[PDB]
Amino acid sequence: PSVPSWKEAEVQTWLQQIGFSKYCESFREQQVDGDLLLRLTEEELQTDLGMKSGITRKRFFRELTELKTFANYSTCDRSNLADWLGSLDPRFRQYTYGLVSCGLDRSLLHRVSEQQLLEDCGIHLGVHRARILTAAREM
Amino acid sequence: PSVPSWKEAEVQTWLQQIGFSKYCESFREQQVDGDLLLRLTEEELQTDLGMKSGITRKRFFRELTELKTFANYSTCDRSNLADWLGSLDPRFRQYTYGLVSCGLDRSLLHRVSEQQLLEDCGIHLGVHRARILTAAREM
Amino acid sequence: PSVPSWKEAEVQTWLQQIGFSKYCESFREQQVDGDLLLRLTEEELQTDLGMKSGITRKRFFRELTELKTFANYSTCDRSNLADWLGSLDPRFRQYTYGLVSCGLDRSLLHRVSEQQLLEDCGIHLGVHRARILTAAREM
Amino acid sequence: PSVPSWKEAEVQTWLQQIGFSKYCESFREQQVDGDLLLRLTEEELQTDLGMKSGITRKRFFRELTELKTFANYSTCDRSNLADWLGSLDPRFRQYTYGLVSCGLDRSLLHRVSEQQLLEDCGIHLGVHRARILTAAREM
Amino acid sequence: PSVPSWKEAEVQTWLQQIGFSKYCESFREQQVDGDLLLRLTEEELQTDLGMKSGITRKRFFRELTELKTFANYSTCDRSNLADWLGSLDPRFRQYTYGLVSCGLDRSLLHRVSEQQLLEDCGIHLGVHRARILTAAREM
Amino acid sequence: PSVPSWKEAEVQTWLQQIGFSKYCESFREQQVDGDLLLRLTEEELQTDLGMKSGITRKRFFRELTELKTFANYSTCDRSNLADWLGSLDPRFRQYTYGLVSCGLDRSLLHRVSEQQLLEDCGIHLGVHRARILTAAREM
Amino acid sequence: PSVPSWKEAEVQTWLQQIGFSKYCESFREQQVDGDLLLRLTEEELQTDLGMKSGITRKRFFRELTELKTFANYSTCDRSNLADWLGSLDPRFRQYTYGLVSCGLDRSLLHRVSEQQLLEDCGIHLGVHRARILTAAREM
Amino acid sequence: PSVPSWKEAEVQTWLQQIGFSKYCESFREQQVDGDLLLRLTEEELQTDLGMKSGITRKRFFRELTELKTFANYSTCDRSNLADWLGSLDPRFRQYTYGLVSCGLDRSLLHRVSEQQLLEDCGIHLGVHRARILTAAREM
Repeated sequence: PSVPSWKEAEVQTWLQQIGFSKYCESFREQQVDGDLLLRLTEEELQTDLGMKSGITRKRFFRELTELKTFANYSTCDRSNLADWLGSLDPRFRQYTYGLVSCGLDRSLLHRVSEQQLLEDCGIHLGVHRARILTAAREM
Repeated sequence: PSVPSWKEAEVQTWLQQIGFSKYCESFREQQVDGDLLLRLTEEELQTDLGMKSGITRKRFFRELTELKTFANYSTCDRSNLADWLGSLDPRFRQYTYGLVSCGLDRSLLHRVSEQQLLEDCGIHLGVHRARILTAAREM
Repeated sequence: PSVPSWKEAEVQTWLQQIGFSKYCESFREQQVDGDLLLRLTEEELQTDLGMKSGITRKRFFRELTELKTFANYSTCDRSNLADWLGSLDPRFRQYTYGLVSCGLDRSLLHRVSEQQLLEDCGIHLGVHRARILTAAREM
Repeated sequence: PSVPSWKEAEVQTWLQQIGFSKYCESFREQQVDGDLLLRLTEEELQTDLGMKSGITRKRFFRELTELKTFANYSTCDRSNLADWLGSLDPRFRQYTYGLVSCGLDRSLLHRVSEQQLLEDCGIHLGVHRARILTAAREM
Repeated sequence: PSVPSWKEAEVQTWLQQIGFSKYCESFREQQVDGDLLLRLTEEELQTDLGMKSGITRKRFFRELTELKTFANYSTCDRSNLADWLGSLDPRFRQYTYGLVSCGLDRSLLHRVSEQQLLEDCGIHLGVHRARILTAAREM
Repeated sequence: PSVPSWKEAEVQTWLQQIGFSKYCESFREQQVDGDLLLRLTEEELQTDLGMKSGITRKRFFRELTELKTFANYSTCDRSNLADWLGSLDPRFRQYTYGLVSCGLDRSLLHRVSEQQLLEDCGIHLGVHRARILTAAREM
Repeated sequence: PSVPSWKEAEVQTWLQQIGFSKYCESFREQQVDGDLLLRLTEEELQTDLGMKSGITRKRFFRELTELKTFANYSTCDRSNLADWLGSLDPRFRQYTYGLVSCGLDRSLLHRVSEQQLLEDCGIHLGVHRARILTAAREM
Repeated sequence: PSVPSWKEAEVQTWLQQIGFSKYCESFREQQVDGDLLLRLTEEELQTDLGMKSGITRKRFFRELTELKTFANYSTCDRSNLADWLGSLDPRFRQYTYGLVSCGLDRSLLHRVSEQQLLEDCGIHLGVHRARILTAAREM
C-alpha cells in the first residue's frame, strides 16, 4: 500500500521481506524508489540490478506482481482505474501504475491501441492485452 | 499430483526420482519450485540450470510432460480446464498450467488466438495448437 | 523391429552393427534410447553426439532411414499409419514415428498442413511432403 | 524558468540541485547549456555524459521532465505552444522545446505526422503522440 | 557405369583417374561411396573433403558431371528417367540420381515444382531447371 | 558572408571565432575549405575531424547553421534561392548551398522529391522537408 | 582464338602477353585452363588467384573481355550465337561462352529471363542484359 | 582533353597538378590509366589507392568532376553524348564516359532506367538522374 510514494528505504524493507537482501544492496546502489520499482523491466534488472538469473528474475517479477495487485494507487489514480481493472479481472490490477504513468485515465481508454498497451503501458501478456482492449472498446 | 503447490524440496525429490540428481543440485541453487517447474523453458534450462545437452533437455522435457499429464490442478483450475483438455486428447492435459497461468478459463477460450497459444501459453507443437484452437471455436 | 521400445543397450548394439562404434560411446554418454534415436536431428547429432562430419551424418541418416523403414510401430501406432505410408510409397514408412509423436492418427491427417509436416513431423523433403499432403486431402 | 537561455553555469546549478553533482562535472566537460539540456537524448547521455545506468537515466529524465514542465518558453515560443500543450494535458508542456526547435508553431501543427512527432520532435510515448496528433487535426 | 553401386574403392580409382589423388586420401578418410559421390555438394566438399579451392571445386564438379552423364542407372531408375532426360538434352542425364533419390519417377514429374528441383533434386542452373519443368508439364 | 568562396584560412579564423581551435588544427590537417565546410556531415566530422563527441557535434552544427543562415550565396545562387528559402522561413536559408550544390534552381524545384531533399540536398528535419516540398509544388 | 580449347600452357602464354606474369604463377598453381578462364569470376579471382586489388581485377577483366570478344567458339557454338551477339552489338560477343555453357542456343533464347542472364550466364551489366533480352523476345 | 586515352604518366602529371602527389605514388603502384581514372569509385579509392579520408576523397572527386567536365571524348563518343549532356546541363558532361562505357549512345537512351543510371552508369545524385531520365524519355 502507497507503493507509488515509496522511497528507497521502503524498497529495501520490501526486498528484505520478499527474500532479495543481496539485491537489496544492489537496489540501494541504484537508488530505486517506489516509482522506479513499479516501472521496472527485465532489461533494467539485468543491466543495472545484477539480476543475471532468468529464474530469479521470474521469482522477483512474481513478487512484484503480488505487490502491484495489492498496492494503493489513490495518490496517482484520479479516475480510479484500479477497481476498473480489478472488476475486469482481479489479476489485472497490477497494470494500474503502467496505465496511469502513461497519462491514461478512464476517459481515454477507448482510444488505446494494442501496440500502446504493449509498449507504453508495459502489458506483456497478449491474452491480458486483448481482454483489456476488449473491455476498453465496450465502454 | 499437487505439482502447482510444490516447494523446492518436492522438486528435488522428483528430480532424484526421474534421474536428474546432478541437476537437482543445480535446481536447488536456482530455487525452482512447482510453479517455476511447470513454467520452465528451453532457454531457462540452458542459461540457468546447466542443461547444455539438447538430448538431455529432450529427456527432461519428456519427463516433465509425463508429470504435467498426471498432475492435480484443483488448486489453480477453477473452470476445470484439465478434463476439457484431456477430453480433447489425453496428452493435451499437460497444457493446463500454461493455460491457467495466462488467466484463461473455459469461458474465454473461444477468443484465444494461435499466436497467443504459441507465445503466452507455451504450446509449441503446431499440430497440438490447431486441435486446441479448433475445439475452442467449436464451443 | 520394436525400435520405439529400444533402451540404450539396443541403440549400442545397432550402432555397432551399422559401423558407428566410436559414436556408440558418444551415444552412451548422452543416454540415447529408441525414442530419442527415432526423433534425432542434424543439430542434435552435431552438438551432442560428436558427429562433426556432414558426410558421416549423411551415412548415419541413411542407416537411420533404413532402420525406420523396417521398424515395428505396433506399440505406438494405434491407427496403423505405417501401412498407410507404405501404401503411399514404401520409403514413406520412415515417417511413422515422426507422425505419431505429434499425436497424429489416420483421422486427423486431412487437416495437416505442409508447415506442420515440415516442422512438427520432421519431413524434410519437399517432394515427399507434397505426396503425403496430396494423399491426406484425398482421403 | 528561462531554461532555453541557460548557459553552462545554470546547468551546473540545476544538476547540483537535482542530485547529479558527479554528472555536473561530466556535463561541464561537455559544455552542455540550456538548449542542449532541453534537447538531450538517451544515446547522448550514455556516450558523452557518463550515465551508464538505465535506472539513473530514468531518474534524470524524470527530473528533466519536471524542469521542462515548469520552464518559461517566452523567448522561443512565438505562437505560445506551451499553454496549448498544457491545455491538452498539463504534462504535455514538456514537449514545447522539442516542438519549437523543429520550427513548428500553432499554424502548421495540423500537418504534423506521427513519424515527425516521434523522430524530429522527440515525443517517445505513443499514447502522448496520439493525443497531440488528435488535437492537432481537430484544430 | 554402375556408379550408384560403387563402394569406396571405386571412388578411389575414379579419383586417381581424374587427377584427385590427394583428395583420394581425403575421400577415403570420409568413406565416400558411390551414393555419396553422386549426392555431393559444394558445402560437403569444402567442410569435409579438404577442397578449399573454388577453382579446383569447379574442375572436380566438371569431372563429376562427366561421370554422371555416362553412368548406368539401371539399378535405381525403374521408370528409366535417364533416357527421358537425355532426350530432353544429352547434358540433362546428370540429374538422374538427384531425381530418383527424391523418389521421383516419370509418373509424378508433372507435379514437380521449380523450388523442389532447386532444393530436393539439386539442379542449380535456372536455365536447366526451366527446360526440365517445361517438359514435365508438357507430358 | 562569401562562405562558399572561403579557403582554408577563413575556416581556421571562423573555427577560432566559434570556439573550436583544437578542431581548427584538425580541420587544417584535412584541408577543409568553404565548400567542404558548407557540405559537412556527421560521419565526416566523426571519422576525419576528430569530433567524437555527439554533444560537441551538436554545438558545432548549431554554429554551422548560424553561419549558413547569414552567408552570402551570390557567387553560386544564380536563381537566388536564398531569399526564396528565407521567405519560406528565415531558418530555411541554411539549405541554400545544399540545394544549389545539387544543381537545383528555382525552376526545377517543383519536381524535387522528399527522398531527394533528404539524401542529395541534406535536409534532415522531416518537418522542414515537408514545408519546403509543400511550397515547391505550390509554385 | 580457340580459347575454349586452351589448356593451362596457353593460359600462361596469354597471361604473360597481357602483363600478368606474377598471376601466371598463381594460375598455374590453380590449374586454370581455357574453360575456367572463360568462366572466371571476381570471387574466384580474389579467393583462389591472389588478385586482391580491385583495380588490377578491373584491368584483368578488361583484358579478358578483349580476349572473349575475339575468341573462336566454333567448337562449342553449334547454333553460332557468336555472330548473333556481334550483330546485336560487337561488344556483346564476349557473352558467347557464358550463354553456351548454360546449354542455351539460338532456339531457346526467347524463353531466357533477365534473372537467368544475370545469374547463370554471368551478364552483369543491366544495360547489356536488357538489350540481349529485348532482341531475344523480338525473334 | 583526351583523358580516355591517357596512360599512367598522364595520370601522374594530373595528380601532381591537382595536389595529390602522395597518391600519385599510390596510383603508380596500381597502374591507374585514363580509363580506370574515369571509371573510379569510392570503394576502389579506399581499398586500393590509400585514400582513407572521406574529406580528401571529396576533394579528389571534385577535381575528377572538373576534369570530366572538360575532357575530350571524341575517341569514344560516336553519337556525341557529351554535347547532349552539356545542353541538358553544363555539369552533366561529367557522365559521358560512364554512359558510353555501358555501350549507351543517343539512340538507346530512351530505354535507360533509373536503376541502370544508378548502377551501370554511376550517376549517384538522384536529382541529376531524374533530369537525365526526363530528357531521355522526352526524345
